[PDB]
This record gives sequence, structure tokens and C-alpha cells, in this order.
Amino acid sequence: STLLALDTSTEACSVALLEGRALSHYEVIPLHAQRLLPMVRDLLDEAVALSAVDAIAFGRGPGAFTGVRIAIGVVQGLAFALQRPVLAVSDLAILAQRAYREQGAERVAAAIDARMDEVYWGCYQLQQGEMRLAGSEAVLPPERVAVPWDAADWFGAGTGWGYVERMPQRPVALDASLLPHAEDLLSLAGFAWARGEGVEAEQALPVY
Amino acid sequence: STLLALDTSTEACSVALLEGRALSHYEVIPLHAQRLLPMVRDLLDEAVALSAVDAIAFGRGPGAFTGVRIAIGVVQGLAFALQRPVLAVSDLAILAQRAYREQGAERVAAAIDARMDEVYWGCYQLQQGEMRLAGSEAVLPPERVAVPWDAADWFGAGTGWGYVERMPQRPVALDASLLPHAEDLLSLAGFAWARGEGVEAEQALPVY
Amino acid sequence: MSTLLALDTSTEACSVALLHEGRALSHYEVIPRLHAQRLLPMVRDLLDEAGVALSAVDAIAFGRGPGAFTGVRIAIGVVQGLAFALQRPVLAVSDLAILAQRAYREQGAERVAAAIDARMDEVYWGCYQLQQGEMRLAGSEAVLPPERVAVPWDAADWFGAGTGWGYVERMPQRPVALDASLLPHAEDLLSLAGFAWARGEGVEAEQALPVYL
Amino acid sequence: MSTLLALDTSTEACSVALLHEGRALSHYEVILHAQRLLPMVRDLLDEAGVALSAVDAIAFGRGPGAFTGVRIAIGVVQGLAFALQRPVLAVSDLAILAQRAYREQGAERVAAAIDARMDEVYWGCYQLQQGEMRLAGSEAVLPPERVAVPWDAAADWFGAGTGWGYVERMPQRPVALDASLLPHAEDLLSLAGFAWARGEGVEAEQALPVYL
Amino acid sequence: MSTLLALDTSTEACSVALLHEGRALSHYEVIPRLHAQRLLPMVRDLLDEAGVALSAVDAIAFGRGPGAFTGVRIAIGVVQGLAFALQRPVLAVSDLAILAQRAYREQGAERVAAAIDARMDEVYWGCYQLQQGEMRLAGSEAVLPPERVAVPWDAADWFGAGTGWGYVERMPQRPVALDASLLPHAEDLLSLAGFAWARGEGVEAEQALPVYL
Amino acid sequence: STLLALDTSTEACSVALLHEGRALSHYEVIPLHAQRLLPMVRDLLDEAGVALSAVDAIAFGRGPGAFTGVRIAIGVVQGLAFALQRPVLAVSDLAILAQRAYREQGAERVAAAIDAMDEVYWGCYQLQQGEMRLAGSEAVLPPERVAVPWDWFGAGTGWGYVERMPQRPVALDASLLPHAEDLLSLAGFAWARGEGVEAEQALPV
Ligand code: NA
Ligand code: NA
Ligand code: NA
Repeated sequence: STLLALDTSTEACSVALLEGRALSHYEVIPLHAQRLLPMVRDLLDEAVALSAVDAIAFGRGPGAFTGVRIAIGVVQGLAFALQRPVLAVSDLAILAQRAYREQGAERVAAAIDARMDEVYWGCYQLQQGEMRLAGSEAVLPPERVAVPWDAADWFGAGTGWGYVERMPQRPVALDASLLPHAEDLLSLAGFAWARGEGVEAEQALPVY
Repeated sequence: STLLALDTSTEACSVALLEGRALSHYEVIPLHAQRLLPMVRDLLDEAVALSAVDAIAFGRGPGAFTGVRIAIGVVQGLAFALQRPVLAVSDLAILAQRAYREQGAERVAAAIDARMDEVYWGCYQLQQGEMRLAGSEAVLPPERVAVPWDAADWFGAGTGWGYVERMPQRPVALDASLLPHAEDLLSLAGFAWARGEGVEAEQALPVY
Repeated sequence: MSTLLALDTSTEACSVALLHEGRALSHYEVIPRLHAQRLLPMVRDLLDEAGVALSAVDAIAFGRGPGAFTGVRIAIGVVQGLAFALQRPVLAVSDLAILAQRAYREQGAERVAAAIDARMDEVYWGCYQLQQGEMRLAGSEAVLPPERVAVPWDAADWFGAGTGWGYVERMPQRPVALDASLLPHAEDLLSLAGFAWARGEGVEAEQALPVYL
Repeated sequence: MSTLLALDTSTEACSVALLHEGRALSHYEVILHAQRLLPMVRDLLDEAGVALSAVDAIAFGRGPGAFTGVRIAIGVVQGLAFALQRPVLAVSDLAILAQRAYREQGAERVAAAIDARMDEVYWGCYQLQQGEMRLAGSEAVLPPERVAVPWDAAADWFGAGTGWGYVERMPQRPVALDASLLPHAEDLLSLAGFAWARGEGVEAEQALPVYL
Repeated sequence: MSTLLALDTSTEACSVALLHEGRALSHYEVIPRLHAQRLLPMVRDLLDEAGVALSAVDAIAFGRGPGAFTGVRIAIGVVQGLAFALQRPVLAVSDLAILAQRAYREQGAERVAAAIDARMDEVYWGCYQLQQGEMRLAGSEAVLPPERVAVPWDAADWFGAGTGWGYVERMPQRPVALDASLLPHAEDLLSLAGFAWARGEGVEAEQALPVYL
Repeated sequence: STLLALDTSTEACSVALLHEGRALSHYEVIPLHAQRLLPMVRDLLDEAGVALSAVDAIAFGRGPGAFTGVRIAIGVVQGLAFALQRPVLAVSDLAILAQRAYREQGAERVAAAIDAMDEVYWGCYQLQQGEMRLAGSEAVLPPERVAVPWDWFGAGTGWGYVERMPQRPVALDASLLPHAEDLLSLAGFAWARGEGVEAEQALPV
């Protein structure tokens, strides 16, 4: 199947696509309503028809309030006119999958920086090929943050780890600069698409 | 020509369409990423094919920072997949055209409420069939606001007129509750489309 | 003529009111967040005392917020349920507006800056001005730190209404007069609902929704 | 042979234009210029298949107009010009309007007005002299009530620019006017042609905005 | 080895610096907003004094903001122009970071909360922590009223750097030590640019852009 | 260090001198600066028994304030310094107000304001070791938008537009203008820190 993947939930702007081949475009600059569409076009041509796309995946957040919503609106529009379904994926999960692909982390406590001196928090454990949510995602002060494993070896991924000193527990290793990447969204979309998780364009929405 | 018109720049959510017939759907509720797409579908069917649409018009703002951007992203997506051009129209202008259609105002000082104790300000004068910007749009404190006519009879339209008491001049009549309406955007789009003002989906952007 | 039901649970106050044959009746109690426990019993008691059947109700007004997240949503649910089952319209009205209209009933203020305490050290804020009996909004409603707050008037006498005014010392302007204990009251929601019902502003139960600021 | 590159971002218009081997090319888009100006410059040199090394002078709109927009153009021009070791040609945006209005409507006497901040207009009057719109008097920033032409009460003249949205507060008005004209780099380039011919070019460091 | 040019005009300070053959040279002047008037002459003088050709420059670093709206954008323009004409990459670096790295050079602080005065009674804010020679950002940068400001540390010694700290009395935390006069300095931009150039973070001139917060 | 200080920023015209650690000042309100400044310099110089060649540096109010008066004091200063081959010290008029209001009314913190068309010049200063130092940044703003960085005084012509500030102060002087003696004070601080520059670079805000 051919799948398209967009993410504008952070500073990062990223798009990716899966005939059987898989390609990725990733640019860090804070604007998203400007560079998104071009990145789409650049990728479709340097690889493929748009009406050939079977489903579109997106970061649903959490992240930037406006950022996530720009991607949603684009995806909402693209998918409606194409009449194809969409694939809602968490940005904390994408971070999880990224820290897997990049550093081989099988247990990832993902944390993205939030407003009002808080962090978005989500813990992910590798099951089969995929990072999968352990418990639930939350918006917490860094001092209230907690993991669902015993402390085992686990990894901290994302900007929320700037607040590590204020947290009650720290992993062996961590990357405070990781951001959701469209490649990883695409991996996660594979699992979701194969499980028939797609939904109609309207139901594409950000998380609360 | 067949034209589609969306606006989510304020509390108001509105969509409109022009074969030769003209229809409008208008709902006031603060959410926009939920009700927009449905309103599109409801209108296309209760009147017409989506791939028959020749151009799409939108409120470019000013207004709600996120609100305008949701409409943009939708329009950006719709238009790209359809491969049709778009029609950028100011929300202050739509207010102008609304106050014309509704109360017969040929000179309209449009004012939309803005952040940080300011108003978005734009003055419009009826030329031929259309309200047209007199000077330029700005973001001002209400005490610095000014009109480009002599004080003649002119109208105040929009939420910025809550601050009327703080302004240095007041019109004969005003409506502090007017909001941009997709019908009026569609009128304004007629003039813009007939003048060949359309642009490629990417260039669809909010005003600063 | 019109029979209207009004419910509010947006703050510490739980209140309900009924317009029937030009007469208005109200029950108002302050509890903290036992609202789910007490909102229906109150509707029941009010209808019972008035001798009015629920089927007689033409529209249900509710406080739409802002205020407590769970509080507001309890009102929303009950109202949704009632109006869907009856197949009647609902009227959404702001709690800041309700504050404004109450300050006008109790203290005679015609120019009110309604403020409600909010989470995370902000306050909800909306300024209202009397027009033909109805306190109508001037500008927009917002959630702001009390420092960034501002009125749309110039020399004008105005009133500070609501528990947001507990932050008055942290706020730029102080009004001539103020009341920081004041809560939305369903009797005043009923007045505002009347004006809205006259303009036919009612919606279907599915659209009985809280505001986001 | 003189090759001239021309940039303008003084108003909501963003335009570039090139003069090479007696040919004039130009792009124009109405929409944050810092994102757009340089890409436009690239696309243009490409479309004409010319290299930046060939360019002999860089012309720019020196204002009046948007405070930051003018400065974005001045900054790019300064930077291009310094690295390239080329001179720069400062041209008024009121003049460019006048030159555009002449090209587009044959007006030989143009009162250019650009809407300015704080309820004023930028005002300058121009008249054709050997194919170049030349300033008659001074440029000013004025309330529209205090605006005046240097000509006798209607030969006819023309009102050009967004300052003309204030026509009703002005003490006189022309027979014809276009309150929607904006500077266009094609006209900047015509004007640049004249200034280059009189050796008006200056060092990159001196590319600066005007204050009125 | 690498020859790098660094320009900053984001605040009242106009500065420029050059890395050439391991040696670093700088010019720094405080003027108010005559930047367009003085930025190129400064580049010229610096190159002249160093005896370095502009063609020798491998990359141009710039302060990307936050700071003055027009100030920042003047730097952007000049840099865009220079790098496009030369066909060399640019390196965008935060002015809060520059502040942080300067406080580390001058006062030896390893934990800095950089704050810059901003329009409309807010301040720009970003907290930085030394890592292998480089002050690296901890969390995110923001524009906040000085009341809502907060650090990502616990017991830890930290430094307040920049003119945002003119609002220290209105701010929740006060650090052990502070400097509210401190401005971004191009010498320190040059250090940060080095780390970025080592990781190959350079972009094309068309992407030399200011930040939005 | 012998320091000469000049101000014509506003309507008031003033000059001051620091010789042999003694500080002397002449102040005169006159709406005429291109006419009375140099006489004042010569008179003050006579009265101190000092020759202009003695002077090590020249301080001046760089603005903001009346555009004409500022531009003349700047010009005079540049001329004096070029010819004597002496460094110059640019000091804000808002800082000068804040230093005056300290010296005169005891104010440990001041919010200086000077009327400009509609807007007013704004700057807030705090005392730090006898010197009124700037808090945030100086700004030009409309009276309503004006903020504060915090028992605090309000100084300058711009405090005549007091209503809807939004904040009103403890006490205030709306007719307070810059004074050379307080420019002198501030200059001594600047001098001692090596803040001098070339005549070429004396310039307004
Ligand atoms: Na609160
Ligand atoms: Na104007
Ligand atoms: Na500030």
C-alpha cells in the first residue's frame, strides 16, 4: 500500500511516503503553513501520483497548539478531496519509535515540552515491531512524572527532558533534543493501517 | 464558474458555494477543526461535484490566530488535491460587504477584536459592486483608530466596536456583533476571480 | 407566554430557575462540587413547587462557561439529556454575561467587568454593557493573567463582578465599586435566555456545548 | 552593456527585475518578504539564464513605505552589493509609482501617495521629463488635508498609490486616479536605467532608507 | 581551519566577529537602532584588520532573534545577501543562546536563564545549560509575561542574564547572581556557530530566517 | 577628571562642570537654545576658573526630547570634541530625569516619561550604588500601553498624559525636565567605566 505521512507538531516539519519504497524529508524551522505543502509536492515527484495514495497519516499531537492544527487541516483537506482515510498517531509515540530506530531503545519515556511549565508525558515499550503506549498520555509538571516499569533500562526522548533535574527519576541515557520525525510516523502508520485503524477525513482531530 | 468559500476566522464558522446558484451555511460556535469539513459535505450534496469546483475562497484574517490557520490548512489541502487555485480575501473586507448587504452601508469602518487590547482596523468604500480597502489594514489601540473620509455618513461593523467609547470618532450607526460570513466572502471572491487574482494552493497564507 | 428552564453549575453555585406565565422562580445553593448530586433534585423540586410539567418547557437555558471544567460539563450533560428526550431547543449563555446581568439586578450597574477565577493563575474576563434591558458583551471574552486585563470604556462608571476580582490588587484598573463574592445565578440566566429566545437563538441538544477560551 | 538587478519590498508587493542585453524581465507577487525576496531573485536569474557575476549595479526602493519591509530590501541589497563589489542605485518608491502610472496609463503628471502610519500619507509629485518621471518639489509625510500639487489647476494629472484612499480628506483631487498601485520592479528598473546613466551609483554601505 | 563570520544586531548592540586560523576577532558597539547604518562598515573593518578576504569565509553565523523586530531583520537581510552572493551556508543561532554563552565566558556560569526585554510588556526567555563547552537549550524558548517565567532546574546554582531581568521583581524566581545589562555579543555567537558548524548544521541563504515565539 | 556636560534636550537649557572633584551647574528654562547654550558654557567656565583645554570628556543628553533642541546640543558637542580632541559620553534624557528625581525627591526608583505626535517617550530606572540604571529598555509608546518593571516616582513632561496609564504612581512631577548636574552625575559613572567615544559617533536616539 501507498501511505503519506505529515508532522508539524513541533519545531520540526516533516513528510514521508511509502509503492514499496520509503522516503523522508525533514527540516527544522519554526512558517509551517508555508513549507508543508511544498515538501509534499517535492516528495511525490522525486519518487508517484497523489491519487495513488491509499491513506494519510499525521501527528495528532500533543505539541504546538497551532502547529498540530495546521497539519490536521491540511490532512483534513487532502484526504477529503482524495476521498481516502486518515491515520491518527501520537507525537509522543513517534518520539518513542524514533529513539528505537536511532539508539535501539526498547523502553522509551517520551516527553515533549508543554505550556505553563509542564510536560506532555508518554511511556512506550517495544512490542513486536512497534513502540506501544504503556498506560496513558498526560500533561504533568515534571515532578509528578512517573514510569510504568521497574528501575531496568529505559530511555528518555524529547524536549520535556530539559526538565530532567526536576523529575523524580532519570534514565541511564536520554536525548533532550529529539523531535517527531515523519519516517517514524510512517512506521507507526504501517502497524495502524494493517490493523485497519483508518477513519474518515472529518474525524481527523488533535488530542486533548 | 463554480466557487467554494470557507471562513473560520472568528467565532463564526461558515461555508458557501456558487453552477449559477448561490447557497450559504452559517453556525456560530467556538471546535472549528471539527465542524468545517462536515459543512462542506452537507452543502455540496444539498445543492454538486467537488471536482467541478473551479476555485476556493477563504478568509485570510485577521482574526483568531489558530482559527484563520485551520481554514487555511483545509483550503491548502482541498485545493492541492483538486489542483485548483485559491482566493485570498480579508476578513475586515467581508465584514464590510456584510454591512453593505445587510444595512446598505456604502462606507464601512470594519473593526475586529484583537489580542493585547487592540483592534484590527480596516475601512471600506463601495466601488462598483464591491467594498474596497481605503488605505491599509492595521492593528491598533482603539484610541489611534482613524477613518479616511470626512465626517459624511459611515458605518461601524464588527466586534472591535465594543471599544467605541475609547475611539476618537464614532459613526452614525454601528453593529458591534457582526462577523465575517461566507456568503459575503463569495461575493468578494466573484470580483477577485473575474479579475484573475487566483493563486496556487501553497501561496494560501494568513495575513500579518 | 413562554416556559423556560435555566440551569447553572459553572461555579461553586448550583442554581435553577423557571419562567412560567410571566412569573420567575429560583433555587440557589452554594455547595462545592457536589453538583452532579444536586442539580436534578433541584429541577424536580422547582417544577414540583411551580406545578409545571416538564413537558410544558419550551426551551432549556444553561450556563455555558467559563468556570469549573467538570462543573460546566455537568450542566451540559443534564441539559443535553433533558432537551434531546423532550425534543426541545437549548440556549447557551455565558457565565460572565450571567454575572453581568446579576450585578445589574442587585446593584444597578449598567457597565460591568465580569471576572471569574480560573485555573493556573489566570482569570476569565468579559466586559458587558446594558442595552435595552440586556447586558450585552463589549469586545470579547478571554482567559488572561490578572495583570493583562483591560476594559473597553474610558470618566465612565463601571462595576467589577465575580471571584476573578480576588486578584484586584494584581490588576491594572480598579473600579469605583466591586463585588468579588458574586456568582452566576440562574434567575439572571433566565433573563438573558428570554432575550435570546425572543431573537429565536435556540439550538438542538447536540450543540449544547461548553466554551473554550 | 549594463546589467541591472532591481529589488522592491517597500509595500505588500514583492518584486524583482533584471535588465540584461537590452532585455527587461520581472516577477511580481502580492503577499513576510524575508521568506520570499531572495528565492524570487534566484528564479528570475534562472528564467533569464544569467549569472549574478554579470550584474553591474543593484537598484532598490529606498522607501517611503513599510518600515521593516524597506529595511529587508536594503539589507539584502547591501549584502549582495558588498560581496559582489557592485554599486547601488537608490530610487524613491513614490517615483516608482509615478513611473508605473506613466507606463500603465500614459500619465505625465503624477501625484504619488503611499499610505503611511499614524493617519498620514507619503506624498510626492512627479512629471515626465525625457521619459523619466522626475520629482517636482519634495517628498513629504503629511496629513492628507495638507497635501498640494505643484501644477496649475488642471493640464491634467493623475493620483497614484494607496495614499489615495484618503482622497476625500484632500484639498483637491485629479480626474483619474488609481488608489491600488504599488511599486513594481519593472518601473524601478526603468528609473534605475536613468540614474545609472548619470553615474548616481554609490557604495553598498550607503544603501539606506529615507526619512521624510 | 574554518573561517567563520558572525553578525548580530538583535538588540541595542551591533557586533561582528571572525574566526580565522583558530584566532577570533570582534567589534562591538552599542548604538540605538542605527544598525543598518553600521553593520556593513563593521564587517568591512573587521575583514580589513584581519587581512581576510570575504571569499575566504566558509559560513556566516547570525543572531536569529528574539529581540527587536527590525533589528533582527537587518542582520537577516545583510546575511542573506552576503551568503547568496558568495554561495555559502549560514548558521542560525538564538540570541538567548548567545546571552547564555557570554555569561559563561564572562562570569563562568554553567546554568543560565537568558531573558531579553520584549514589546508589550513581555520578555523573551530561554534557559541554557553547559554541555561539552556549549550552552545548550533546556526545554523551549518563549515570550512570557515576567510573572509566568520558570526554570527547568531544582539547590542548583544558576544565573540571570539579559535585559529581561529588569523585570526581576515582577518574576517568581530570583537567582543567586544576575546581570541585566548584558547583551548578545558576536564573539559568543562565533563560539556557538563553531559547534553548529562541526555538526554541519548550515543551511542555504534563502532559509536565513528570524524566529517567531 | 574634568568633565563638561550639556543639555538642550527640552525647553530647559543647562550646562555643568566637574573640576577638582567640585560639581557646578547653571540651569535656565527658555523656550532659543542655539542662542543661550554657548554663553552658558562660557559663563560657567569663567565661574569655575577653568579653561576648556582642561576638559577630559564631554557628556550630553542624547535624547529623547524636543527634536530641534537635541540636534543642536549634539552638534555643539561634536564640534567641541572634534576640536579639543576629546571623547564624548552619550546619556539618555530619561536617565537624567530619573537621576534628578532621585537627587531632588529622594526617589529610589523612577518611571521617566517625555511627550513626543500622540505617543510618549518611556523609560524606567532603578537606583544601584547612587546611579539610576535602566531597567528594561527605553521605548516610544502611546500613554495607555505604558508598562512598569515592578514606592516609585513618575518624572517628566510625558506624565501630563497621566490618565489611563494604566498605573498611577505614589507621587509625580509632570513639569520635570533634564538638568545638567544630573547628566554630570551619570557621566561620572560612565566615565569611570571607560564608556567614552569619538566625536564622530555622538548621535541621537
Ligand atoms: Na486564577
Ligand atoms: Na495612514
Ligand atoms: Na517587556
